[PDB]
Amino acid sequence: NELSEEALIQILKEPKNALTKQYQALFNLEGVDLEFRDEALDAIAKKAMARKTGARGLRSIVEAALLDTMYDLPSMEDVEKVVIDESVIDGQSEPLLIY
Amino acid sequence: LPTPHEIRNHLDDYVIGQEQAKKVLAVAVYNHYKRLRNGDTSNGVELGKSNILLIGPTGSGKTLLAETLARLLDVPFTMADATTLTEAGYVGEDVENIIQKLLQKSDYDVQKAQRGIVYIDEIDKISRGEGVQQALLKLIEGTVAAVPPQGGRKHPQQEFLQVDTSKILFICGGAFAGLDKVISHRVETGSGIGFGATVKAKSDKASEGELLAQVEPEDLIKFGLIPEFIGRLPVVATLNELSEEALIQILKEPKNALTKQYQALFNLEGVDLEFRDEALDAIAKKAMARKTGARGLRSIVEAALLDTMYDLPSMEDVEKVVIDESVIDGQSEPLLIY
Amino acid sequence: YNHYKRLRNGDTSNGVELGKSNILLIGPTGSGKTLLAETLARLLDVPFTMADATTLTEAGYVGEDVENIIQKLLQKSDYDVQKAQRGIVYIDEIDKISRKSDNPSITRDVSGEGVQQALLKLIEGTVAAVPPQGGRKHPQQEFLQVDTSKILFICGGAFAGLDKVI
Amino acid sequence: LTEAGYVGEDVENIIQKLLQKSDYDVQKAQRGIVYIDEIDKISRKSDNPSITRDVSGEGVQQALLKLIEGTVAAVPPQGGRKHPQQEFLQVDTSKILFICGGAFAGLDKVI
Amino acid sequence: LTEAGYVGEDVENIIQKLLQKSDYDVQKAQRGIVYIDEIDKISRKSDNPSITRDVS
Amino acid sequence: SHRVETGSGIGFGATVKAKSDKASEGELLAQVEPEDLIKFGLIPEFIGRLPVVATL
Amino acid sequence: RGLRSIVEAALLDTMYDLPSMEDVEKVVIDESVIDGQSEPLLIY
Amino acid sequence: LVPMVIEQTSRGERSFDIYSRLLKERVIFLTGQVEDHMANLIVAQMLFLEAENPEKDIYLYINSPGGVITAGMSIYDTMQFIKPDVSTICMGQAASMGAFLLTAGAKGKRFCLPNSRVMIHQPLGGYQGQATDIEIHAREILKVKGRMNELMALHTGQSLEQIERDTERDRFLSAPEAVEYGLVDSILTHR
Amino acid sequence: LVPMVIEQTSRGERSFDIYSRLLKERVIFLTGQVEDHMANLIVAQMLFLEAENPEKDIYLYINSPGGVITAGMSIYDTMQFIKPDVSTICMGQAASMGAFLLTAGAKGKRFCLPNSRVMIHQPLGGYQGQATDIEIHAREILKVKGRMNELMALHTGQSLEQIERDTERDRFLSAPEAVEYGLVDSILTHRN
Ligand SMILES: Nc1ncnc2c1ncn2[C@@H]1O[C@H](COP(=O)(O)OP(=O)(O)O)[C@@H](O)[C@H]1O
Ligand SMILES: Nc1ncnc2c1ncn2[C@@H]1O[C@H](COP(=O)(O)OP(=O)(O)O)[C@@H](O)[C@H]1O
Repeated sequence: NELSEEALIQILKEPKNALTKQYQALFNLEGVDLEFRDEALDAIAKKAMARKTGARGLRSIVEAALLDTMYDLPSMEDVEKVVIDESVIDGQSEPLLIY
Repeated sequence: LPTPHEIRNHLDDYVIGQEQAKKVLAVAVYNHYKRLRNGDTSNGVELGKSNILLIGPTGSGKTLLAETLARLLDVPFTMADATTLTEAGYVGEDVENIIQKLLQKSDYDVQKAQRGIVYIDEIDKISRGEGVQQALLKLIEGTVAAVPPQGGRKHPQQEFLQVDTSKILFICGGAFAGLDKVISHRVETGSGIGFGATVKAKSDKASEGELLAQVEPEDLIKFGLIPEFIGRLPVVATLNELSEEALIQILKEPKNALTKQYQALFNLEGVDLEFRDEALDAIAKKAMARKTGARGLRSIVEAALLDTMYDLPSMEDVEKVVIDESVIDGQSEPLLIY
Repeated sequence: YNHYKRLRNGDTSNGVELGKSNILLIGPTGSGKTLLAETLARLLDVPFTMADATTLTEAGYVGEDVENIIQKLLQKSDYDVQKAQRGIVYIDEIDKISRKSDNPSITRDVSGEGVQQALLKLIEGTVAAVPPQGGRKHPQQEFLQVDTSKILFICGGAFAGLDKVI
Repeated sequence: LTEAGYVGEDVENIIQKLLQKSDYDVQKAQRGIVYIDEIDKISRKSDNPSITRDVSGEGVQQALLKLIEGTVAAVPPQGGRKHPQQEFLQVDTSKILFICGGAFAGLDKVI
Repeated sequence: LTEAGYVGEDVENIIQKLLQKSDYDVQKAQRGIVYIDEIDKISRKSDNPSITRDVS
Repeated sequence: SHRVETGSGIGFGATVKAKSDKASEGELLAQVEPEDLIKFGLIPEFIGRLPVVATL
Repeated sequence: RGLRSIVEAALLDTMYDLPSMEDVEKVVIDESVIDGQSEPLLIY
Repeated sequence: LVPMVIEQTSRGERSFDIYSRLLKERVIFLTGQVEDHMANLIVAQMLFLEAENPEKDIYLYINSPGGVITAGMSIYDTMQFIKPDVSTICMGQAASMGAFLLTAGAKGKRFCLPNSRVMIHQPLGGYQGQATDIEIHAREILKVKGRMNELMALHTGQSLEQIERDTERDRFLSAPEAVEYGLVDSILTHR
Repeated sequence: LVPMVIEQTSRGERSFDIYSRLLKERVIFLTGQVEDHMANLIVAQMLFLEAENPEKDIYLYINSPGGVITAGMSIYDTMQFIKPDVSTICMGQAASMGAFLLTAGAKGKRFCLPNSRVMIHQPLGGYQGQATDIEIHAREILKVKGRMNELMALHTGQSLEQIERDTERDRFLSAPEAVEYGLVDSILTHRN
């Protein structure tokens, strides 16, 4: 059967090779923690349905939101953790940073 | 592995006018190299490859960005053309040959070859042979490729070297000229022929740059790209255009600038070479007329200096040579100093 | 589970032979059809490989031959026909092989119906000559005889438009 | 099976397989039985003009015409041990029984 | 010229021919010139079923 | 020619190109570019390695 | 060949869980099982 | 004979008539005397475009010496009913019914060419029969007159009294005069 | 009937109409009595060509005996509105309205055949009804007369007084006389 919006949200976190875990692992090895809030996860799934990209699109949506921070995170120092919210998903708001 | 900021700094010296695309390439290529740096992946979670998709006009610097990265971080680099694969016959043999070409520069080392950066161009052309995309997507997925070691008259079937393309970064460059219209129809007013419709095709091209930045998967499927292929290219970097002013900068600002290259050849000859500011725009004007972007710059200057290069060795005691806009036009001959 | 049990029947205390049962995964694109095949290779003990049906073509043409499928399965099996016979195979994009609408057959479809006619004997089980490595079918004396009777096949494709038919 | 001079397998490969069962004994193979499945597949596509060469189809049928009645087939000497001194085995198929079989889909419409 | 390992020819022999003219002196050999006539003839072609492989 | 051919118009004020002055080998090969050579079959990397082009 | 498909569907559920199930000595299939309304009877 | 135009896109090439090609651009051509059949065709175009996209604006080129009043109301009501803003551009001329549709366009999206002529007049009608039936039809047409004047006053912004005196007899107007009167918003002199 | 023609392009063979084929080359045919229906067809052709290439010129071939002013005036405003220049060629004849569109073409691009006849006259119309209505319609047509003469003087370059006197009655002008009057610029005698 075809995937649903709620199923896409589950795919973001429940799978062993979940996209959230992959990006978190990339941040964790760098030495900075990463956290994806529930509001951000639901927004990401909606964007995939809005663009009709589907399950594969999850990588593209996450890439845009973390594009700015990934570029500046190595240069920055004393960053204990990064947080993403629904506002950051659309792009209007800047990513929350924890020192 | 230099930081994303450092990668952009090095790219700025070699390429200019693509700062936005450089950031996308820098952060994306950094993560892939970081993934290779952390290739051990002791944890169960396995990081996924992020393939970049370059969308820009002809002669905008797509290819130059590929090899420049390899020069910074020594890794094998190979180029390919989608048009070559349009035949759609025995596509498997052609795609694995790309790995064989990469292995030639990687000393036929699977580990070193896996870290190479592959580049492809003219992707828009295949969009509509549809079959090539079906086979091409498998290469981006990451699959083992059987390649014979250093050629060889004959070798056992097992002897063939096996390289996994899962760890290779693929950059599928392209130039989607007609995609701008599709985006305007979705973002701007649908009308394109009425009185109210915006048909102000001044040809300035400034608006197209911002318009291409709003590229989404919806416009790609309209162009003919299959959704499966689009999904494997999450990262997208857009080059707007090379401006006439920027073309003047490209002539002299880059490290291995065209003027510096010719000056070096003339320097060993013993005669100084000079280019006036008016002369630089003349080359840019001729280059823009050709519509080949920065590619035409080499031909224009080469033709301008063809005559002097032939006769200047015969001339003796020539202390210096100067070039002006008239010389580029061809009406005049460059000044000679003694 | 049945696949492994069939291998366990090699003793053949009883003359009855356990015939295989192939699977046909029909689902929309992006539903994890390809993912299911990749997630099995991790635990699968027997050789497993993946291919694309679109590339395959009828014999005697420049496109491809169905016998090449076994070549990929031999790579994982270390080119050992003994163990390769007990492997599993996955064929993606089988939907494209469907016959075109109202074809008079004068066109002599190579990408479609021709591929199906060749696979028939392959799936049911028959000795298939396999080139040693990356070579076209030709008078070359060296050929690998691999029996597909025990090589299970799982054909997965997205039959777009089938919903309207149903 | 395909017509000679093309990528597909040659018709003579059948005699080679029969020899393998006979341990490359021409006498045993010459009196062996052969079965050809899916014979319906190699059929002209109801196109008598024959504008294009049907190498996999009509070409196979034409090649098979002389084999069934009898021909001095050529095959590798012994398991393709080596190319030097080929001395391709000569096998007469005049006494080799052939049993073709296939599912002729659409024949009912013709009858 | 043909692909290596075939009856036609090997590309590497071109360097050996240049040495014979210069008496195998690596110093002067590097300063030699090469002229490959009929270069267009080896232009890429599509695959042929009848032909075993496209060596050229 | 297919790439640099402007085409002949049909109107009264358009410019008609007769077969006599259609084109010639001279002045046509001079406008050769790497893209056209690739269609012939040459590898793009090979063309890039040959910047100097002498057209007769 | 169609016979195999019919039997596979009927025995799909039992084969899936019968190995894990304990103290099961025999299984019975009836006409209702072929229809799919009922599950095959399990003998313990 | 309408000419055929070829539209070239990545998917392929399609052939369309000149009117259908412009229809893709949300351009409807109102021409000739207004009637039930032509008006029904315009209505079908409005609904079709609304379905394709209910946000993009629709353009309407008006060139007609008026026509049936009932057919005109169908077009006017349809424009207001659908969410998309319907722009109106006067080409050549716009008589009583054409002018009513012209000024009925969305506020700020009403245009007219510099040499266009706009004429407005009261409704025209007639009935033959018994005196009792005449009184019925006379009241009906008078109600239509008051209703049309009220609608014209709303879009133009002129007072109802001013609209009544002006529309008692034929009043030819020019593009600049229409702007001050309120029938149109601006003139499209050049691009 | 209209004869079909084949256009050879890399995409494949394309069967075009004789008029549609010329429309692809930015050629518009204005033939017959000018009316609202044909004018909207020409207007659509102009707008379509503007979108394809606003830089390239458009060639309008005028062979007609004239017609309605309102319909003809919608074509004049369209030509001036669009950015591309509209070249006008006179074939056979160009009456009052056909001549206004002919002279309305882009400066330097207006052409006329050597044997073509260009006739210009003042607007003609009529009304029936009460005296009050006659005054309204009489004033309207006179304003149109001044409006048309003002524009005609602008393109031709002649003074308004001269145009008014010359257009008081039917005046036939040959191709060379039209050049001096200013209606056209050059005569296309033979292809060069
Ligand atoms: N900023 C720049 N500095 C120096 N050279 C440039 C710059 N931009 C473009 N070029 C030159 O233009 C050429 C464009 O090549 P390529 O990217 O292959 O063309 P295309 O993108 O059309 O395929 C390069 O070889 C490069 O030398
Ligand atoms: N439940 C799921 N969890 C994670 N990924 C999924 C899931 N379902 C589908 N996918 C995604 O779908 C992709 C594989 O599907 P695809 O190869 O497009 O199927 P097909 O090619 O047969 O249409 C994978 O990249 C995977 O990330």
